[PDB]
Amino acid sequence: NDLPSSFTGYFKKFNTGRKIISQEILNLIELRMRKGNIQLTNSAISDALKEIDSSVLNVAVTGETGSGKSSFINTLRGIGNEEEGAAKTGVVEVTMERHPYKHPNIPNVVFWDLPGIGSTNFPPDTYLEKMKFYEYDFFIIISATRFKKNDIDIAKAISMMKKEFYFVRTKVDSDITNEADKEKVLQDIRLNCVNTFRENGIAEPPIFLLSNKNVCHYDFPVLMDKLISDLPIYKRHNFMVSLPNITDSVIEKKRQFLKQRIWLEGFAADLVNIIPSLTFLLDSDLETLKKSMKFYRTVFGVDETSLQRLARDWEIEVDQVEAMIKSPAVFKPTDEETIQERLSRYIQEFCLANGYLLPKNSFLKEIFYLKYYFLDMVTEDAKTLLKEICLKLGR
Ligand SMILES: Nc1nc2c(ncn2[C@@H]2O[C@H](COP(=O)(O)OP(=O)(O)NP(=O)(O)O)[C@@H](O)[C@H]2O)c(=O)[nH]1
Repeated sequence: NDLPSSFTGYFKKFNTGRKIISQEILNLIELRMRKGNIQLTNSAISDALKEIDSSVLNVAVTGETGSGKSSFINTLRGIGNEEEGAAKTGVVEVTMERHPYKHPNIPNVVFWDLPGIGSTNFPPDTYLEKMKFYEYDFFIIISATRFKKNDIDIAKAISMMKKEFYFVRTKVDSDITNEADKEKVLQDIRLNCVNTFRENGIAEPPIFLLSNKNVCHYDFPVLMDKLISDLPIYKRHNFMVSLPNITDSVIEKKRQFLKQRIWLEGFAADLVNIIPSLTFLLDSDLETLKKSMKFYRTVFGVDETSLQRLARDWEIEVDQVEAMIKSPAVFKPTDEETIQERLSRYIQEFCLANGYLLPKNSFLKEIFYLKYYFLDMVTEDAKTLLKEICLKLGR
């Protein structure tokens, strides 16, 4: 009801698995706001943001040759096996070495292509030392069949390291085009695998069936969703904005994480008692806003580049695509209206639709209502295009 509750209350609308900050740290903050420690209150918030931003993710991807490591690594990086920078390493092995692949627009996220353990005379242990297992947040164990012994021995060596690991069963689509002229045809895969684990002295483990081709029609949505949950809270935000924008819910989950960061930021910069109006912009604020808009656009796959490589796929004109959404106009110069008049209208619209988000007479600075507005605009666009991207399919 008062400010301290308003601050932590904002996070109530996000279930445990989608919080960008821990409930313990949140209470420690509300606590300081109540004890009257402006030092530690702005300090706490500030460190939580620094730790959230500076988080570096390192995903190890392992498995036999042709299991699907390259395509998985590319699918998460949101790029085609052909596109520039794609992890087009079928049977590299011109070096039985570990290969790193950064995320195109979201650095801090790095996938590692690990040479199958069966391509080296290294025992389950020696292998992970050379591969530097200690450098990874989690492991993606990929298998085409129903997993081999090697896969289990790796997991065992990994769990003995307190590290996370996930069993991903790829090529399911390539196993459906052999039973058509889905149903329990999946149970099969789900069974062979479960029988392999029950064959290597381990309880039944979670398994994620999926096709790199049909990027979002199986356990893929559940996996990505699970990776985020299992990640230490502070590591969530950076890996979440990097995931592929496959479903509305994925887009939405991204907005929810980003809404939370805008909130933490607004409070860090200090609340004000003057109603937002943007009567005077300021060049430093305009530059910040321009970067925020650019970032969000990248994250939701609606930036300039992404729109270009979307027109050639529809044989339409870039400008034609841009007209389909609203995010690209915001900073598009016009003789008819100033960027100030426009931004001013944005704030007014926003606050009339959402209120000020805080108790009476307390408001975030103008720049943050704007950042929320841009966030809504950009997520809607993503859902717009994505939607149109689904009509023109192959079925
Ligand atoms: N249908 C289908 N094909 C797939 C899938 N994944 C990989 N493929 C195909 O299988 C081949 C081998 O997969 P690839 O990505 O090279 O796996 P890899 O694990 O990296 N091989 P290596 O272990 O030797 O490095 C490629 O022809 C690719 O087109 C999939 O999920 N569905």
